[PDB]
Amino acid sequence: MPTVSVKRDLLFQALGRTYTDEEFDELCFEFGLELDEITSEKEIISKEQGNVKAAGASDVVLYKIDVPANRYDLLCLEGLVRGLQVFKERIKAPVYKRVMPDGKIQKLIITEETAKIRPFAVAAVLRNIKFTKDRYDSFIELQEKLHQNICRKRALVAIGTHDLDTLSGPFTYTAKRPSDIKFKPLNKTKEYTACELMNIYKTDNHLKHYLHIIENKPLYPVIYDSNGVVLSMPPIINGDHSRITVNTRNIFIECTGTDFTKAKIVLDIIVTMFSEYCENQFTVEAAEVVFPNGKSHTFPELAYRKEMVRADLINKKVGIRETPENLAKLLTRMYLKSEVIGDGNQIEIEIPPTRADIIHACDIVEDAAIAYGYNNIQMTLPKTYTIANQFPLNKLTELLRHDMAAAGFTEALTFALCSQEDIADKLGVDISATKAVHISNPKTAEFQVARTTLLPGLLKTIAANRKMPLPLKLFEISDIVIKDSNTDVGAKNYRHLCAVYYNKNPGFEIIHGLLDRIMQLLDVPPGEDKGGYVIKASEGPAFFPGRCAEIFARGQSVGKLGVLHPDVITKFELTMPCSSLEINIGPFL
Amino acid sequence: MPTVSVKRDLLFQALGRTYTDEEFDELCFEFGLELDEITSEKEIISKEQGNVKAAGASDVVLYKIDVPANRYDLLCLEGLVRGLQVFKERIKAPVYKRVMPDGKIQKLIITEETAKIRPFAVAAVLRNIKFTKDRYDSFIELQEKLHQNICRKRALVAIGTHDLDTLSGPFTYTAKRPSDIKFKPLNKTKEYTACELMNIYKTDNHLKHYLHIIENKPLYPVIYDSNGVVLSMPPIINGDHSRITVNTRNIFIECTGTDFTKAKIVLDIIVTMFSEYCENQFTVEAAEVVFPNGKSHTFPELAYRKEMVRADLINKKVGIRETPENLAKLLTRMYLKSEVIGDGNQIEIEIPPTRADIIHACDIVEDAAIAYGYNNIQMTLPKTYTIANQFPLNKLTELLRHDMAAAGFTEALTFALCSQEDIADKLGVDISATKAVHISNPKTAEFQVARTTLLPGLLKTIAANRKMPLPLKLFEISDIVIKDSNTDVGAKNYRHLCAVYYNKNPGFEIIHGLLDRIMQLLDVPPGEDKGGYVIKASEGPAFFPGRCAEIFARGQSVGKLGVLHPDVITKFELTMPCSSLEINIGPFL
Amino acid sequence: TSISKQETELSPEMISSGSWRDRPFKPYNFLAHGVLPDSGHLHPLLKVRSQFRQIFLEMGFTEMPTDNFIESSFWNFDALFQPQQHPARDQHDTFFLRDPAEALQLPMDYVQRVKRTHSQGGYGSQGYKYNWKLDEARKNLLRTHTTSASARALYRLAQKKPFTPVKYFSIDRVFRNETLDATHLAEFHQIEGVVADHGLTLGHLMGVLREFFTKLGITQLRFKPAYNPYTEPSMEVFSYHQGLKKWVEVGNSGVFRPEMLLPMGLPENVSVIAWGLSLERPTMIKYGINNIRELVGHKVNLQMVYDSPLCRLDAEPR
Amino acid sequence: MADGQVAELLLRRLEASDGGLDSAELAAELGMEHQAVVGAVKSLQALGEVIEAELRSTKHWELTAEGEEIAREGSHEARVFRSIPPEGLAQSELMRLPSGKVGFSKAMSNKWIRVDKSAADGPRVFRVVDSMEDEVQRRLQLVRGGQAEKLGEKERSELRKRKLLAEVTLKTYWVSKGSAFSTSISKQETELSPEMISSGSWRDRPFKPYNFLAHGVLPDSGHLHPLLKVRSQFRQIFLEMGFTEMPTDNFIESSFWNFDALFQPQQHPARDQHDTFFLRDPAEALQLPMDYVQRVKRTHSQGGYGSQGYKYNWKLDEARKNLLRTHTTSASARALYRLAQKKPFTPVKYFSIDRVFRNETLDATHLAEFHQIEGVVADHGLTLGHLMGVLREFFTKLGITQLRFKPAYNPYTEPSMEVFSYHQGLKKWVEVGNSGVFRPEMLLPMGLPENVSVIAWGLSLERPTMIKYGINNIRELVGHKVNLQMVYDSPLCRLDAEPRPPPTQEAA
Ligand SMILES: N[C@@H](Cc1ccccc1)C(=O)O
Ligand SMILES: N[C@@H](Cc1ccccc1)C(=O)O
Repeated sequence: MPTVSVKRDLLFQALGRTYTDEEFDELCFEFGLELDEITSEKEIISKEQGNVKAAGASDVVLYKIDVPANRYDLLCLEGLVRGLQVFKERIKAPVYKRVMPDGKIQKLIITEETAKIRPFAVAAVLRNIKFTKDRYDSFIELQEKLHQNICRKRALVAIGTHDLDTLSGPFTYTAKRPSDIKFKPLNKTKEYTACELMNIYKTDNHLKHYLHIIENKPLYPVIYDSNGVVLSMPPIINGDHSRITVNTRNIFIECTGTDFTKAKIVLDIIVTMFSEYCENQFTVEAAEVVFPNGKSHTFPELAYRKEMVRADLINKKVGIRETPENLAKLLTRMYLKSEVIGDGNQIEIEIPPTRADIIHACDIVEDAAIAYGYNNIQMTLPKTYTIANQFPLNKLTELLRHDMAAAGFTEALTFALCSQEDIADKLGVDISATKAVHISNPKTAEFQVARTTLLPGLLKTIAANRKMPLPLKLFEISDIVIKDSNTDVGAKNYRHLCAVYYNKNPGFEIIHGLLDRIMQLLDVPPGEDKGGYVIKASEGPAFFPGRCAEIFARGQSVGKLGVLHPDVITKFELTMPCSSLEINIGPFL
Repeated sequence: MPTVSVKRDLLFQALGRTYTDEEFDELCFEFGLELDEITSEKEIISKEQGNVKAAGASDVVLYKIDVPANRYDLLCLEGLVRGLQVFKERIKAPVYKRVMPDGKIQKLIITEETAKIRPFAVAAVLRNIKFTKDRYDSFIELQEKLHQNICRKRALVAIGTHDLDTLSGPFTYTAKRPSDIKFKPLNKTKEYTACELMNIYKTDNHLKHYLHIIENKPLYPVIYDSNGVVLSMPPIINGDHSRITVNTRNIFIECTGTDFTKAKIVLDIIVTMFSEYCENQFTVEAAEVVFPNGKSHTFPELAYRKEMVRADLINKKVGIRETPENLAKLLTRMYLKSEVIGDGNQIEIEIPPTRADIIHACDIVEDAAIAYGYNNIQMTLPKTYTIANQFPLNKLTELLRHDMAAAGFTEALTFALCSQEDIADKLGVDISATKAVHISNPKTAEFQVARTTLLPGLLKTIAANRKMPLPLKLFEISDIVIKDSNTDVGAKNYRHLCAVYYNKNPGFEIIHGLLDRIMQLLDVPPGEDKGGYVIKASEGPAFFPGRCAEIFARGQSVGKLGVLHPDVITKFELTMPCSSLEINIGPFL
Repeated sequence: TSISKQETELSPEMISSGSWRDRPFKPYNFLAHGVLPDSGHLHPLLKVRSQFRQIFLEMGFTEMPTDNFIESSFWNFDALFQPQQHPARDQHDTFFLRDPAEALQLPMDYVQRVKRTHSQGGYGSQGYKYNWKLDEARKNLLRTHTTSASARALYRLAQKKPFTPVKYFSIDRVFRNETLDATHLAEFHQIEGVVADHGLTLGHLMGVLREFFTKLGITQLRFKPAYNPYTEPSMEVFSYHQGLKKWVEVGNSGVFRPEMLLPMGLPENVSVIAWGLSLERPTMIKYGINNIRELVGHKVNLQMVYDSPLCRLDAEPR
Repeated sequence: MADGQVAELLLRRLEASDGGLDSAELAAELGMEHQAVVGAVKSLQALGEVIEAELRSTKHWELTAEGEEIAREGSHEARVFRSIPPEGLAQSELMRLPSGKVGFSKAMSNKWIRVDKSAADGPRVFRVVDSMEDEVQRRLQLVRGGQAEKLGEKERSELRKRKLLAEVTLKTYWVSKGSAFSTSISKQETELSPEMISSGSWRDRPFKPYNFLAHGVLPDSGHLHPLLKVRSQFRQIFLEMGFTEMPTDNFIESSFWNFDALFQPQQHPARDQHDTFFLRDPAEALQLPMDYVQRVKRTHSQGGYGSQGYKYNWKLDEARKNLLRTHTTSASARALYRLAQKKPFTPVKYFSIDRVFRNETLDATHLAEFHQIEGVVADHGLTLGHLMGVLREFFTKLGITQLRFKPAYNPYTEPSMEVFSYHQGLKKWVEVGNSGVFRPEMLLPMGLPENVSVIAWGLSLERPTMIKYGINNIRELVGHKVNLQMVYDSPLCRLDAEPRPPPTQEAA
């Protein structure tokens, strides 16, 4: 859920109106956005770090707007204002054209040492930007916004903005040994080496992540220029020499990474977003990127796709019956400049490079409906008769639940995850003989394995309810996982009905009687000479010897009936003795 | 459910084939009939006299066929054979025409003394019937069959068949004082008076009914002739002079009654049925009936209606898509002679006087489908989506039921009817203060009144389960009726949840606790303030003093909580004491 | 013997400090019914009613109310185009009330239209051509069948601004003065389902029936023609059984005649089909029974109730 | 000294008397009223069956405070009739005084006077007739003549509610001697043995009367967990809406079905170690629909079916990664794929309520595993409006009408919408559910026809249960830390989970 903070007064000024805290909260809703909150850093630093009451330009009235992780052209104020502006037809949607410069055909060359750490990269420049205190921060913000978001913390794509007036001549993208590049990084006193920064950063709260999470290979990405100046070391930090500040006139933007198209997009977003501030408004100065391939492609490629969709489709899909001429109007307000094609049947839609989310015909429908306003769509009810059916298992379960309750027991809600010791050690068995499934890199200890039985959880429940009266009679009918070599995934769930008797004395006879009831309920006759069930004394490492049995029915072992062994009852920090029961109700269907 | 017995060998001979006891049981099914049972005359009495082995016509096997109280043309063998015969297109359906005789235009005159006891009557004759041992009995049987059936025990219509060779000259239908007509009745030794037979019959097992159930007015119907001979006294008995026997050649049939059309039909059935045995086969000799009106109408009026149905209708209604030409074929086999009308759209149907059941367009559809064979109709499923909804009350009930069970109680199934003493005297109250509803002319004593409480039945249940363990904990959540001056019918049902505790000691505290649970379940807080409920000690003629309370909630009296009074517990033949509870769950919705 | 003075069940103190160890106690008869835990109980017949109620809900049917053990003869009979000559409106078959003899309020307009078509005909029919006495319809009684409830339901429906298709059902008690018996009783439960839409066919009635009896676990379905005063075509559905080793009637159904519906005010383009059966029959077999009075009534053998199992683990793969 | 003191004294008296005794007379003979003697007689009955008592009563007719006035100065209607000349009497002033006002309403409902609006002086009142006879008054005028009987039941009837007189009934008690009679009073007789019933010994003793104040003994009923009691209700709503229950027996899902199958890109954040619990043991799926997988891999990277894919490289080794089902949507993917294989396509309605597992140590109720219910409809030409329509019907059987939809985003839905509801108490539009319309790049590769479209929606069993049983935090009953006592007490959240439940009174 990408959030975008914006100076209110500015936002309003940007639009050309003043909004009530409702009027805007409404406009947000109307456009799929959400006005999450209205506060300021007077609430930020004032809530988790001592109390630095620093307010001179921090404590303000800014809106905390939530935006769909889908729309990228909405990660900065420039974008939200542009979007909402066209959405309410208060402005015509701007066109983004990339132009050729006057000889200074800036170029960035990719080498061979590249393809294996950050395969490709792309760049472009935007001439004479009239920056501002805010415009600057917005430009930097957007950069961060789509970095640790759409780029997956720079992992795939990394963007670098440079002050073109502080370097010149063809730039080079390549990779050299770590300890083979001196550098004067953004906020660093001296001038260090790549092999040197890497570890001096393992302590940097911000970059502590980005680095190793991406580099520790035989080469490191780097960008040079004619002079031999180091532009930046792509994923980690940029050069302080080419740093960009409020007074920068020309910006050279470069994007390197493992995912071509994404980078290609990130560029377009950045450049298309801020070209609103270039002298030659909404223009991006081409740039020539030369691949190891030896070929030269121009960037950014402000892609303008032109797919076609039939009007009847939009209607038949959304659930509205508007005319093609009006449908076009809708789509337009959404940035997708549409125009009806003569026979008022088909609508020609122009997909701007800003809305890179439109990838299928249906995506147009989305925008179409959003423009039309969801709540203006008449609710209709699908007229197809279908007979409902419960899932055999669950039906039975639902029944047993009602009788367990009739039989005086109380249903619980055990978690499905826990610690190995819960389903092994504490029960007198090694985690190697449980057939249990193991969770990778589990947060807590109680996230190691997935239930193999309901007995643990049930006990643990008693443990937390010591405050409860004389005999506790718990039960639960849920699933337990097991490894199964014969299932597409590797594991299988089983429906166990598990109950427990907690009292001064274990109710092993009353628990034995529960099983008898259950069987009686399932119409399963006692004895085997009729395909029924029987109790055959047996031994269990979790049951006090000689007070443990096995349940057999419909030609197989169903469960274990018995009195919990003093060891398990203490290892689960309990007082009284305990009688349990756990049958797999599966075979009884 | 009219049943028709037929000599098997005869039936088969009649048809022109021999059938398996399955082959025929099948044919029956196929035609809406049912072969109820197969026995002999000996077996038929082999239980009403012990086993007085009656040999003779008990050697013959006869089928006991069940026929729809709708089809009248199927009350005799002649009819069933004719019907099935055409149904299997093994024979063309016969036409019934009424003809003029040779001068002997028999006539029956109705008088004024008529209209007020048996308003109208109608008659007709059938020339030269070739009777038979069987044909005769069948003719008499049919007479009885449609008498105490479609005529409602002669109440509306009464039929009389006479041997026209034993009387002559114009007949008269009228009414004279009871003690004003000598007569020589069917099976009577001498010659009695009307005023005399009436009471000498109050002892006749057979006519014991018909008589008074219809006559005791200032006049009695009677039918004379030229000679002055008495034909019969319509509803009760016919004249022995004009009796009809196996050797009769000409029959004069007369039908008198209160319901014109029905009589008119009964005639048609009789005459149309047996004209199969007249010399001039399937012909009925006209008869002139003259009304008090002075006008003369000819009978019987073998009505032949000709309605028209759009083949599309039959298809769209039955659920089949056969062609009009074939649809007609179907209908025909069913007696309804049909023919397509040029533009293969409409079908002209001729309704025979035999099928008087056809009264609406839909009745044609029935026959059409039956002819087509139900099981040849493809099963389709109505495609209209509908969201299901339970009835508020019942939903709640279903829930409480599940919790009463959870609370260890057992649900019963009390009857809704009983004896007054069950809901009054045995509870210490007069049947005049129960608001109970009373049943008219109840068979047993336990069919006098309808429940006013569930307590009685519940106790009565305990009474029958003395054999059951220590404490009995019963409950039921059903309806009880009460008179309500504000309901279209006069009474209203109420949903009471009623429970009882039967044990060495009454569980008045545990019953009190049940009510508390129940309220807790219904989320109803206790105390007079919190808009909840209150137990206010009170007095009840069914509860042991000082161990009785009243339940108040949602601004009204809900029920009575208390310990049954020793009197009621003994008057219901019980041993131990008892604690009850009965709340009207209605207000809790 | 030596160390043989066995103990009873384990103890919270033995579990406290090693005591349970060797203080020898191994006696437990592993072949005994154990102690059935005391448990609450729901009546078998109602456990079944529950299952039916569900089937209906899963099939999109709405539950219509039946709070009225006492119905006026009009609604129980006349309204369903049930003539007054019929042998089922006799004192020897029905329970007519003695106290609230005549009802109070009656839908006179609707009643007029009934009286009419009942005797003179109309709506395309030729009535029964008899004289309809209102004093008769006024006679109160004990609902003889849930069909009356449907009559009510349909009439109400007929009054809705624009017509709207529906699916109603109801499982209620119904009084009959038949014959104090061992096979059948005086009062039992009868379930009824009704569908009202445009252009429903006999086949639909069949189709629905198949779907219904399937959720009841029945496939051997065969239909047979029949008669009901209130249904254009009427059919009884049958299933094969081993018990009587041959076909058995498991339900009666039909297609309400228009002389029943039209006078209520329903549109001519609407047609309604319905079917019904008794809650008793299906239990007195799918649980094997000899005497009905064994589970319905005060003479019920409670022990049988305590033991009655999941009378819903039925329409499952038994 | 009120019951117990006047009791042991009313017993003395009965002892000294010849049978008969009145709670009035003997209360007149005493220095005590009748709210003491009678107030006590109550105790002398509770205390077993000591003394018999018969509630006799006197019934006479009195006149009202109001009606005593009428009784002498005439009724209110007659009052006003005479007060209004023929010259008219502006009804303005007439009703500018209560005494009149009333009488005007009845001189009207008598046809004694009528109105008009034909004189600038606003409406006016003129007498209709000229013959006046004050029945009301001349009827009371005699009821107080000790003649309160010469009047019809049809008359005093109406007169009664008119507050023009009331009936007085003086209740007298005739306490006799019963059986248990004895001044010993040793109510040590606690209950009622089966013996006493067959004998009669309940008559020869006093039984300690019951204290109907204290609550009774709640029986040991079994219990069903609140969250599941709710799961049940949802399950039902779905069935009543024609939905079939799809199976979910698989806490462990292969990454393919959970993410890829749903056209949720591989490099999606949601399939990160911080977001989803992956597996250490069956870390690799032992099998999967390679054909279907191929069609996925394809459209996923190169596109097709009308889409332009995500233009990235789809690694199969990734999809092979096993995990803990993060959402029930995977179950639907399965279900739909299966459906896509049916000979001819057949429309359906599926639903399923099963627990999912998310790693997040996230805010809100800290639950790494919670239940999620999902409903899906697949037919021909379903529209966003249908999705809406179904949603309205669903949330209605949940008792909610304040429904408003909002645009949203789900990787696997062409249009997607979140649906909200305005909360009364907690005034503010809260959410309530997320839904969408599965993208064709999800469906088409499964093999479903292009003319078929499927819509779906979902929510958590937890959120609503919190606002139905009424709570704020759920880790209060979801887990081993659950407060069992809260379960024992959890009420029917069924009738109180759809119909309108009553909230505690508001006394001021
Ligand atoms: N229970 C009803 C159901 C039904 C209605 C209408 C016609 C047929 C059947 C009956 O037995 O008739
Ligand atoms: N699975 C989502 C709901 C959803 C599923 C599929 C499509 C749209 C919405 C949830 O449980 O919240």
